[PDB]
Amino acid sequence: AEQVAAERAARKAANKEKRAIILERNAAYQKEYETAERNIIQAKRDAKAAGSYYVEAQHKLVFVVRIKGINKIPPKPRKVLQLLRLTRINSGTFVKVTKATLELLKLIEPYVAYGYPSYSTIRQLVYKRGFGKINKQRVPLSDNAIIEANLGKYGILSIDDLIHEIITVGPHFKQANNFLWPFKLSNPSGGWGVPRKFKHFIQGGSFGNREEFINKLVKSMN
Amino acid sequence: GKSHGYRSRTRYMFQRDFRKHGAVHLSTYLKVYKVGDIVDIKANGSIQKGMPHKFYQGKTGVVYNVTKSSVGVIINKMVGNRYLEKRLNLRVEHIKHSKCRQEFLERVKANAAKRAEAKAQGVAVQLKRQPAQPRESRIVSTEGNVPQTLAPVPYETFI
Amino acid sequence: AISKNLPILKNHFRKHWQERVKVHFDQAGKKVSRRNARATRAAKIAPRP
Amino acid sequence: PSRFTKTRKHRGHVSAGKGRIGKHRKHPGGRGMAGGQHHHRINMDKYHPGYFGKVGMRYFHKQQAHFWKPVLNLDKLWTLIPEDKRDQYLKSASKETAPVIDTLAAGYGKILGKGRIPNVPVIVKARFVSKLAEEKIRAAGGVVELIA
Amino acid sequence: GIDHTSKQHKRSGHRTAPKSDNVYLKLLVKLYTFLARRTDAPFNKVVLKALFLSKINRPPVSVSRIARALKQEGAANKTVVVVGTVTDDARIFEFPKTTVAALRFTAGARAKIVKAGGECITLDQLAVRAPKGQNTLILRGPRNSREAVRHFGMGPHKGKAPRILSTGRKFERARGRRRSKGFKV
Amino acid sequence: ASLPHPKIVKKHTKKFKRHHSDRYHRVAENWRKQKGIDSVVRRRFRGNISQPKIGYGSNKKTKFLSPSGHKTFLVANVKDLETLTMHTKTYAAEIAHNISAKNRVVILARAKALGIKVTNPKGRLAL
Amino acid sequence: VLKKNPLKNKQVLLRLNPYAKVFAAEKLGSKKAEKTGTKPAAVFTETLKHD
Amino acid sequence: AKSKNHTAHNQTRKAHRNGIKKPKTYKYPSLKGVDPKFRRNHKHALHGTAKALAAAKK
RNA sequence: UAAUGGUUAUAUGCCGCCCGUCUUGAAACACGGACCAAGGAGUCUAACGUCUAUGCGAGUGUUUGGGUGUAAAACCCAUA
RNA sequence: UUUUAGUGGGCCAUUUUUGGUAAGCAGAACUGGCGAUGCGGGAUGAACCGAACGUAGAGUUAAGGUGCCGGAAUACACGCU
RNA sequence: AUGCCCUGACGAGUAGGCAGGCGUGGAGGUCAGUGACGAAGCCUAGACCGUAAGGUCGGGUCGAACGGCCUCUAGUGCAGA
Ligand SMILES: [Mg+2]
Ligand SMILES: [Mg+2]
Ligand SMILES: [Mg+2]
Ligand SMILES: [Mg+2]
Ligand SMILES: [Mg+2]
Ligand SMILES: [Mg+2]
Ligand SMILES: [Mg+2]
Ligand SMILES: [Mg+2]
Ligand SMILES: [Mg+2]
Ligand SMILES: [Mg+2]
Ligand SMILES: [Mg+2]
Ligand SMILES: [Mg+2]
Ligand SMILES: [Mg+2]
Ligand SMILES: [Mg+2]
Ligand SMILES: [Mg+2]
Ligand SMILES: [Mg+2]
Ligand SMILES: [Mg+2]
Ligand SMILES: [Mg+2]
Ligand SMILES: [Mg+2]
Ligand SMILES: [Mg+2]
Ligand SMILES: [Mg+2]
Ligand SMILES: [Mg+2]
Ligand SMILES: [Mg+2]
Ligand SMILES: [Mg+2]
Ligand SMILES: [Mg+2]
Ligand SMILES: [Mg+2]
Ligand SMILES: [Mg+2]
Ligand SMILES: [Mg+2]
Ligand SMILES: [Mg+2]
Ligand SMILES: [Mg+2]
Ligand SMILES: [Mg+2]
Ligand SMILES: [Mg+2]
Ligand SMILES: [Mg+2]
Ligand SMILES: [Mg+2]
Ligand SMILES: [Mg+2]
Ligand SMILES: [Mg+2]
Ligand SMILES: [Mg+2]
Ligand SMILES: [Mg+2]
Ligand SMILES: [Mg+2]
Ligand SMILES: [Mg+2]
Ligand SMILES: [Mg+2]
Ligand SMILES: [Mg+2]
Ligand SMILES: [Mg+2]
Ligand SMILES: [Mg+2]
Ligand SMILES: [Mg+2]
Ligand SMILES: [Mg+2]
Ligand SMILES: [Mg+2]
Ligand SMILES: [Mg+2]
Ligand SMILES: [Mg+2]
Ligand SMILES: [Mg+2]
Ligand SMILES: [Mg+2]
Ligand SMILES: [Mg+2]
Ligand SMILES: [Mg+2]
Ligand SMILES: [Mg+2]
Ligand SMILES: [Mg+2]
Ligand SMILES: [Mg+2]
Ligand SMILES: [Mg+2]
Ligand SMILES: [Mg+2]
Ligand SMILES: [Mg+2]
Ligand SMILES: [Mg+2]
Ligand SMILES: [Mg+2]
Ligand SMILES: [Mg+2]
Ligand SMILES: [Mg+2]
Ligand SMILES: [Mg+2]
Ligand SMILES: [Mg+2]
Ligand SMILES: [Mg+2]
Ligand SMILES: [Mg+2]
Ligand SMILES: [Mg+2]
Ligand SMILES: [Mg+2]
Ligand SMILES: [Mg+2]
Ligand SMILES: [Mg+2]
Ligand SMILES: [Mg+2]
Ligand SMILES: [Mg+2]
Ligand SMILES: [Mg+2]
Ligand SMILES: [Mg+2]
Ligand SMILES: [Mg+2]
Ligand SMILES: [Mg+2]
Ligand SMILES: [Mg+2]
Ligand SMILES: [Mg+2]
Ligand SMILES: [Mg+2]
Ligand SMILES: [Mg+2]
Ligand SMILES: [Mg+2]
Ligand SMILES: [Mg+2]
Ligand SMILES: [Mg+2]
Ligand SMILES: [Mg+2]
Ligand SMILES: [Mg+2]
Ligand SMILES: [Mg+2]
Ligand SMILES: [Mg+2]
Ligand SMILES: [Mg+2]
Ligand SMILES: [Mg+2]
Ligand SMILES: [Mg+2]
Ligand SMILES: [Mg+2]
Ligand SMILES: [Mg+2]
Ligand SMILES: [Mg+2]
Ligand SMILES: [Mg+2]
Ligand SMILES: [Mg+2]
Ligand SMILES: [Mg+2]
Ligand SMILES: [Mg+2]
Ligand SMILES: [Mg+2]
Repeated sequence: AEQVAAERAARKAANKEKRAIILERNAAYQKEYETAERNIIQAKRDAKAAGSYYVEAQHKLVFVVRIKGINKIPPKPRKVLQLLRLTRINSGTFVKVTKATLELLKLIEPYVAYGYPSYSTIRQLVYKRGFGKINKQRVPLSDNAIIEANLGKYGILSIDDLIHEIITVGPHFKQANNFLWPFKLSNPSGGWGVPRKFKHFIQGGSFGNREEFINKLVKSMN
Repeated sequence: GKSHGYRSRTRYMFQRDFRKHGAVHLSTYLKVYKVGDIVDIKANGSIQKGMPHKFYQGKTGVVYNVTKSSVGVIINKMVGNRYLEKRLNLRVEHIKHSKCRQEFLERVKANAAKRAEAKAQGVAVQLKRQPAQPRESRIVSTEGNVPQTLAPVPYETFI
Repeated sequence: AISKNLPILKNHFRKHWQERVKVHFDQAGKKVSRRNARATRAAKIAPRP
Repeated sequence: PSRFTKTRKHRGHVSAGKGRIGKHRKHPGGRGMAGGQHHHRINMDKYHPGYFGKVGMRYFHKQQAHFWKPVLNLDKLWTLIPEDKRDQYLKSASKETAPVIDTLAAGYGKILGKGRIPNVPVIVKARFVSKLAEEKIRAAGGVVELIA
Repeated sequence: GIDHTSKQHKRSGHRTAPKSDNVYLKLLVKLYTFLARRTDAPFNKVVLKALFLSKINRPPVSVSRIARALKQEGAANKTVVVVGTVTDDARIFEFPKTTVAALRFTAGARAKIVKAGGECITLDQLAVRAPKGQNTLILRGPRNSREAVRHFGMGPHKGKAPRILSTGRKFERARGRRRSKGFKV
Repeated sequence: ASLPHPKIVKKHTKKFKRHHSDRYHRVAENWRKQKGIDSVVRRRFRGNISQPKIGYGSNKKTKFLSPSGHKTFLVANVKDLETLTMHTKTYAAEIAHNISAKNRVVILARAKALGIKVTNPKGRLAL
Repeated sequence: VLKKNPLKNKQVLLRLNPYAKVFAAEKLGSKKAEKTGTKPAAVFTETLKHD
Repeated sequence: AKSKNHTAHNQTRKAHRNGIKKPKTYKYPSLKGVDPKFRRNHKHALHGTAKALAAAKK
């Protein structure tokens, strides 16, 4: 009476319940993303028609990549790179924008490329290079149940729940972002552009704020 | 040879702060210090008794002892690769209260007050401080504000 | 020399002490011979105790 | 145990664990207790404070049997009664038959009052006692007998 | 390359096995390894770690210390568990009814415990009659009462017992130890 | 034949010869690590010899296996040989060097009767 | 034992994200915007084309 | 012969190898340098409080 | 089966300065080294610190001696 | 928390400095390095740029390059000489 | 079950520390081990195993002893002086 035929079926029914919830969550998130972006486009249009200027809300998320190697770093940038968990070259981390962290990003400015990531790059980063931290031990995601086993207390059920909590900086961004292992990115597949990396992007190099060109960069590195 | 006396390199530290020489005002002597209060150290140059060493200028510590005219202050001092507790015997004209411990105590009282109005109704009032946030969406009008500015300026010497 | 927190020792070996080292390898042999002397003396001074 | 020593592990390595710079020498700080007041002063004061100088009055021809006075404490004191008799002597405690403990015959010279004999009367024969030893022995209902 | 924050390949710094080649203690470690893994009682993990410890990390527990622990409120009928030697104590004259599970008992300690009507138990019998450590009281002997710990941290103004072979007048009671000869300490 | 093992990869087939063993007769070819302060071999300058290090170690499935696929077992006699009876797909018998020829005949006969592969069935044979 | 990438491997892209079927069926990645005809103000075009 | 007198080079990296320690505060610090009259009265004020909480519970 | 592979010699391409040593710095126009064999350098002891292991444990230490013995072993033992 | 080795000759670079006409000079301050360290680049080189190293395979790069030696455009473009 | 298996991260190094191993003379035990039908030694751009210290085998030469494992012990490992 080991009840394999009914234990497997009850577990399958629970699996289908969870998948129904995940499906309706993702449909709600897709409608939310679409109405947010169309409302920003229409707000720009309506301000131009009124003669106003629509100023966008300032960006709340940057994606930081350490672009300089390990040797010859001064101790205060070295400490801040460890604190942002950028401990090797082409490491990446999502960063919530506050004053308390925009002054970290000014200290580590010659050693990192950052900017504002789009939904396409967050989606591709988390599907391809997304790893959790589970007793710590760097576990690949590849399953919604293992995401739910550590982030279900925060109401994060699936990988797209994780992506949504990253991109809309929710109340559990800190937990969802510290659960992700720092992204281990390759070199950019086309190159950096820029014959010399270690200038500012404004000055024709790589480091600093490259506000929305970080999407092109990280898609080449991913 | 070399010189490392008690008040060496104190030409400007113990100077008396232009047009504020002479007698010490009396609120300095009527402030009350309890054991555990957090005090700042700034030596008055005009009182030579109870005077802290020059290391302790700008240092902030805790009152552990209260005496006839003086308080004892715990100061943490970085000796080599660790911190040592130093006990200081400073008269109260070299001592002032920290304004940070005022500001934190009105934040404690504000936290208790808003937690009381959250207990009255409306729980989860979100009573931690937050860093400065990125600004939200504005609409900027062009009403008496048509954007009109010229270019960079030519070089002239004006000498 | 003097170095780390150790008790201060008083080992007296600044003479030629190796000229005067007695090791009692003959402990068992001198026991055999003392028992032999007791047996021989007993036989010499029969029945006296 | 010659094969367990690190001499067997320093074979092949030039300096035998002693360094190439400092380069193991004969007696680099002197022999013995040399320079305890000059170059070993910090190892004297810090880890042997009190080492130098004189302390009080000399005793010529001290015999350490004028000073044999081993100390017994009342917290033991019933170990001196053998274990077969200990049970019957502490059960149904009695004056007019109390155990006689010769402390000298067990090899102590003074009784001291560490604490809490039970309330059984005891006749304690001692060369010396302390005051509190006396007070607790008499509070049990016993007596100290002075012997020589 | 990686900017390592922690030291790499760092062992835990904890015994994960006894350093002794005692076959019976290895059998006890096998039993309590099994219990600590399959039971999820914290007692079994604590007993396994205490089974790993060294000799000075397992001080003896006296029977007077056992009896004083049994004079706690609600702890009269608890099984006293000592992971180590139980020694006798002649300074105590009343001994209560007890079950004591220990590695070793001295002859006097075994005699005193079973003469008071109690029982002396090994750790495997403790595991059989209490697999989860139910109704137990773990007792540890005084670690820093050792003679070596007197000399630990010797320095100025420490009061921490110089390492000295012979003791008396003429042995470190002079310059550095009183105001009259130089300075005190 | 032996068990199905993966293809044996040795990672460094070449002998680790000592530095300057080609140069001096008194320097034997047995591996010694350079302990010199200015040794280019110790400092791993390009163009110098490799040093034996743990990354060269064999995969544990194929380690100690011969090209036949058997672990070798040194055998002195029939009683030593018959401790390999149930292991003829993992173990091949090496006959020891100091076994006399007439005992080698006996060992080889027993190993043919038992199916034990013998790595040296040709020593001390009148051939 | 082997990390399979989604955005390759449609099977793993359906194991994660059950909305990946619905997104493709409604096509949702090439969908037409609403065709409005809102026109910017003359003050905007004057400022844009100003010197 | 003349040599290098003094430098503070490498000393902060050595001090941060074990990463400068805060002195591990406790509840109830010592009364080292606390006023002796306050200490004398504190002894009796705690004696009477030990007796007061003894009589409050028993 | 030397067809693939191993080993070896050679050719070719690129790379590769002589080890040991002191030194901030050695290929050095610094020092030892023509070559080979054999020998060749942290040992033993008295006292002792830390740690660990073992025995017993408010005790402990049989071996100075005595008894005994298949005899420098092993075994047993009193007072100190 | 205990215990113990080696070390107690340093040197170079950016920046701030002292003495000196100055020095690959002498002396300090902060950090990074060499010492103690190979690798790619600077022809060459202790320290410069890049990057720090288990053994391999594939891919992408850094710094530096792409007439030929030499892997890679005698590329494209605006001029100057 | 200092076994087997699963998961993750990591790997530069003088002076130095610690660990796990390899080898030599001799000792206790064992393999009722090897051997004049050939022990040991020695030679061998012949073979096999080990990351390595090393270990094993084949052929030649040789003529009396010598190995494995478990422990014990040290006058125990050489390119230099
Ligand atoms: Mg972060
Ligand atoms: Mg966190
Ligand atoms: Mg990376
Ligand atoms: Mg390409
Ligand atoms: Mg480039
Ligand atoms: Mg650059
Ligand atoms: Mg650069
Ligand atoms: Mg001065
Ligand atoms: Mg002055
Ligand atoms: Mg001022
Ligand atoms: Mg005065
Ligand atoms: Mg010291
Ligand atoms: Mg005898
Ligand atoms: Mg004799
Ligand atoms: Mg006689
Ligand atoms: Mg050993
Ligand atoms: Mg060497
Ligand atoms: Mg060696
Ligand atoms: Mg070394
Ligand atoms: Mg050493
Ligand atoms: Mg030397
Ligand atoms: Mg020295
Ligand atoms: Mg030395
Ligand atoms: Mg002098
Ligand atoms: Mg003296
Ligand atoms: Mg005197
Ligand atoms: Mg005198
Ligand atoms: Mg008294
Ligand atoms: Mg331990
Ligand atoms: Mg003691
Ligand atoms: Mg000690
Ligand atoms: Mg003595
Ligand atoms: Mg005295
Ligand atoms: Mg003296
Ligand atoms: Mg090989
Ligand atoms: Mg080799
Ligand atoms: Mg040689
Ligand atoms: Mg060699
Ligand atoms: Mg060496
Ligand atoms: Mg060299
Ligand atoms: Mg060399
Ligand atoms: Mg001179
Ligand atoms: Mg110097
Ligand atoms: Mg400096
Ligand atoms: Mg350091
Ligand atoms: Mg330090
Ligand atoms: Mg053929
Ligand atoms: Mg063939
Ligand atoms: Mg050639
Ligand atoms: Mg060639
Ligand atoms: Mg060639
Ligand atoms: Mg060539
Ligand atoms: Mg070429
Ligand atoms: Mg070349
Ligand atoms: Mg030399
Ligand atoms: Mg020189
Ligand atoms: Mg130089
Ligand atoms: Mg050299
Ligand atoms: Mg030259
Ligand atoms: Mg010369
Ligand atoms: Mg010389
Ligand atoms: Mg030579
Ligand atoms: Mg010469
Ligand atoms: Mg030789
Ligand atoms: Mg030799
Ligand atoms: Mg020599
Ligand atoms: Mg004795
Ligand atoms: Mg005996
Ligand atoms: Mg050490
Ligand atoms: Mg020097
Ligand atoms: Mg200079
Ligand atoms: Mg060097
Ligand atoms: Mg050096
Ligand atoms: Mg480098
Ligand atoms: Mg370059
Ligand atoms: Mg180059
Ligand atoms: Mg050049
Ligand atoms: Mg730079
Ligand atoms: Mg590298
Ligand atoms: Mg070409
Ligand atoms: Mg690595
Ligand atoms: Mg390493
Ligand atoms: Mg090994
Ligand atoms: Mg020998
Ligand atoms: Mg041998
Ligand atoms: Mg023998
Ligand atoms: Mg013959
Ligand atoms: Mg032979
Ligand atoms: Mg021979
Ligand atoms: Mg040859
Ligand atoms: Mg041959
Ligand atoms: Mg012959
Ligand atoms: Mg012969
Ligand atoms: Mg043989
Ligand atoms: Mg020898
Ligand atoms: Mg020798
Ligand atoms: Mg050598
Ligand atoms: Mg050498
Ligand atoms: Mg020679």
